[PDB]
Amino acid sequence: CERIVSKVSEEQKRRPLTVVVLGASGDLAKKKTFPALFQLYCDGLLPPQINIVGYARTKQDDVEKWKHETLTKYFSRLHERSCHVEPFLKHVTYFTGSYDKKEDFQRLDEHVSKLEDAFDGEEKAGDRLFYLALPPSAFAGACGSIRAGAMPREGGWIRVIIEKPFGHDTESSAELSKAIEPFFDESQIYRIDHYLGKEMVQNIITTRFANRIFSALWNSNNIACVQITFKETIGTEGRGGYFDSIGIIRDVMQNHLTQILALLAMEKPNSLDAERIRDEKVSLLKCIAPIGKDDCVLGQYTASADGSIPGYLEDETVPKGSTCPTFAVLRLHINNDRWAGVPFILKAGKAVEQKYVAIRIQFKDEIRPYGDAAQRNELVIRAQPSEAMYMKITTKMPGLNEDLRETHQTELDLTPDAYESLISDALRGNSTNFVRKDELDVAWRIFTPLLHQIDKGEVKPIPYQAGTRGPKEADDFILNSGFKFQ
Amino acid sequence: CERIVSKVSEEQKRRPLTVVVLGASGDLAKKKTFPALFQLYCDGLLPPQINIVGYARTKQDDVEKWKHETLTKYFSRLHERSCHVEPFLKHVTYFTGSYDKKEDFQRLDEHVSKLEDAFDGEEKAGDRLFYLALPPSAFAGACGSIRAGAMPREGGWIRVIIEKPFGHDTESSAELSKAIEPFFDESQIYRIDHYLGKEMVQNIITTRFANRIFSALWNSNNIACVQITFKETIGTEGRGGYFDSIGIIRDVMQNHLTQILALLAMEKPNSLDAERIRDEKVSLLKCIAPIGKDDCVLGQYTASADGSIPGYLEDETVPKGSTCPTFAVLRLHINNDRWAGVPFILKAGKAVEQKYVAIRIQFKDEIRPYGDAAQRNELVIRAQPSEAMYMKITTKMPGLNEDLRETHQTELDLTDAYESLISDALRGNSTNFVRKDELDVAWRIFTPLLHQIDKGEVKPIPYQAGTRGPKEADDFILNSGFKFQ
Ligand SMILES: [Cl-]
Ligand SMILES: [Cl-]
Repeated sequence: CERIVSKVSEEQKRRPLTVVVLGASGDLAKKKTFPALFQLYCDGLLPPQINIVGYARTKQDDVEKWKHETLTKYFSRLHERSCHVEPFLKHVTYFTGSYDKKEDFQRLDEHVSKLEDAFDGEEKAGDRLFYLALPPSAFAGACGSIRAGAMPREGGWIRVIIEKPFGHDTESSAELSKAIEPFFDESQIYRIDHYLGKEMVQNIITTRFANRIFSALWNSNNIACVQITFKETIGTEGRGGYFDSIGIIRDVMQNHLTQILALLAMEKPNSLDAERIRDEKVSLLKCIAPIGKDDCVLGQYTASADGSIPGYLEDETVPKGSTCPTFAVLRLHINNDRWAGVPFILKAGKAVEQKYVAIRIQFKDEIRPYGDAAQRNELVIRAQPSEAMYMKITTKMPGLNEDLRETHQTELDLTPDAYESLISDALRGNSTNFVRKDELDVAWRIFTPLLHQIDKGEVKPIPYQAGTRGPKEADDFILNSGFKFQ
Repeated sequence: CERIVSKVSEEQKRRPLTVVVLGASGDLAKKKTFPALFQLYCDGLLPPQINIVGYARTKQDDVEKWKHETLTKYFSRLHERSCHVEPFLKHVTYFTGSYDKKEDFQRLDEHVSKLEDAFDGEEKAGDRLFYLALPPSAFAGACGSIRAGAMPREGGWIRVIIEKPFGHDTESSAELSKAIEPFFDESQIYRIDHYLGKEMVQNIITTRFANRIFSALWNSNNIACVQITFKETIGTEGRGGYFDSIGIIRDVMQNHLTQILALLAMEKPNSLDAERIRDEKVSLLKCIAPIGKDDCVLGQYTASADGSIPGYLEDETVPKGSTCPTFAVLRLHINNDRWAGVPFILKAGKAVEQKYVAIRIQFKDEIRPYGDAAQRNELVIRAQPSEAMYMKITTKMPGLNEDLRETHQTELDLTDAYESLISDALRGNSTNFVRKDELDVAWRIFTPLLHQIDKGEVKPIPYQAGTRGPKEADDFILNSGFKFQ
């Protein structure tokens, strides 16, 4: 088994802690939220007497059976952590109610207050964290109800975790933020982009700013172009109607890839304080002009030739004549002194040749003295499927060589669920890996004018068979932007 | 068992080629030269009808026995390339004579002319390569005789390969070059520093100048200090009398490490032409002031106490009261815009804790925002025992951390010399050979200190065999600007 070596600091063990997972009956709560909380318990990252309340509309008389038949169904690491399932379920309580009625949360307040009073310690106020595993339409309703009937006692803080999507353009995203402003401020709101919980994404800051080697190289004097890529082999898999209202740009590019870009391209914060980091992300995103339709190439997958994967338009739930892109390559211009003139390419596509998420930074040629005998250096950071970071460089050919122009390309290779990382950050009050309100609005303004043009029909996707790389025009667009594919 | 594909060009197949190894009875000829020639034969880098003449004073009536007990003894890869040992020895001829008598070389010319006339081809003017595997006292005598009695016909080149040592200070080295100037010029002289034949040493130029990543970083704005290290576990091994007149500085630092230093620190050549590269080596070395006695720490190894490796002075061939250093750490100042203020440390030592040749480049701290949570990056290029190149960097601690300040140090790892040098000499490529001015500038860096050591103005510090060396050496390194990792 494993003895739980509590890694929680002593300051976090003094007051009651309550985690209320609204929508505990939902898919996300039981597939991602509770498994992350269970993993946090095993890692010793939960205070000794935390309270976890599962809030839901559906009532279950199986108070102790629902905890043991639906919750652990989607658990993991059961060949090494089975010893602690029951002690973790000891902390889990169930509470039924609506997500938008004020009195339902006054009942929760007294129910949680019952749990807060049972804590071992003088302080009974308790910290309260709300995880809104709810549809976006319920966010405003839940936030108002929590503020009106479930605020913590005098003392302990309150934090609300909300997840994507935050609207589908600038206006819709701003209206959701407008509705939440009366109830909580930015210091209490924790917006989740789960890519910010990934190990490789979090390592961008340390790679760039803890090392002189990367610090001195990370500008337009040495970098020729930057590409950030999201690739999936699967298609819509029958849920094309759900995807058709989103598209590949909203799904992964406006949020996931843009978050990576901000960490890749931002200036150095003076300290590692959370808000200094987020200031630099916002400051970077403000240097980016809105993407025009001349900086984009869209695609829509057809059949997989081998029939294995059907066409996107061959799905009945997809309205016919749909202009929804399943593929997109976008060119961004970062107007500041570090990145002026450097092409940034965001590439995302479903039903392509491989499953792949990576960053590719191309450095400029060292023109002399090697010329054609050298190639551009590259820094590659891969997140999926297997984490990796390596440098591609030019080295002398091993063995007896007749002249120094005999070279070859070589590599210098480097030798936890996102929600676990994000939830622990929220518990400790670290907002570094959460989307601030102004960051959200600036990010939306970059992509929204293009998204409106796509919906109006001003851009038509290019058909490509599932399993190929995508439209040929996409690769020609990348080469014409300044990339040298090798 | 394998066959032989001749990678030799058609241009190298037009004329006879003869390689005359003077001192074929010497240690170097049979331990390094002839094994390298055999490897060149197996790799197909020798022309089909080459002639190899073993010149020596010792007479051997059984020429075919000399080939099989003293020549092939130090051959290698004999479990897979033995298929061609006998066919290779067919190309080998033996010739006895002195190294300094003119008529002894007129006989060689007619003997070699006999081999040139037996060539398959209209052209009988042969190219001739002379390898002077001889003591330094014979260099001037041999070179004069070769010019006077063994020049090629007027259709084929001549090249002379000379070995270490080239003098023992600035004055002596310049007279040796002065004595050889009448007989041959620089395009015909190939001075061997065998470290220039190593793959990692040859890769320095390509690493630095083919890659934007290293090109943009390789200056004083980003580099805090540079160290070049030579370490050996063994001592003099009974041959201390021969070493006592050399010292560790003359043995490996003045030549091997300084060659590494020149390639590490030189400016970018305009082209990859041999002489442009050598121009930059000379141009760099002229920026280095002579090492003062304040920039050095010397050592002399004592008994290991481990029941082996006896002390240096416990050797009968070593004169008593010897001040000869078996250990040295030197600090060099490179006065130019790329390296001003950057400490360069040359470290060499016999009978130390490990066998090791490497380059360590320490970059400056990235002070903010990580501060103490980050360490200075390092670029390491290792030649011995195992070739390696890796970058030491600071990365976030894997797994759920409390803050970004939870970091750890990780690495980005990259995934015979006489053979290379002889092949270069055969093709006329002087890139990896020491030019005349390069030799003199290098001596001027070390000579004032060497005289002070010989005069007794510097005394080595005893250290146990198997340890790291004198403690003052490591404190000298810390005071120079190095942060131990
Ligand atoms: Cl690659
Ligand atoms: Cl190391």
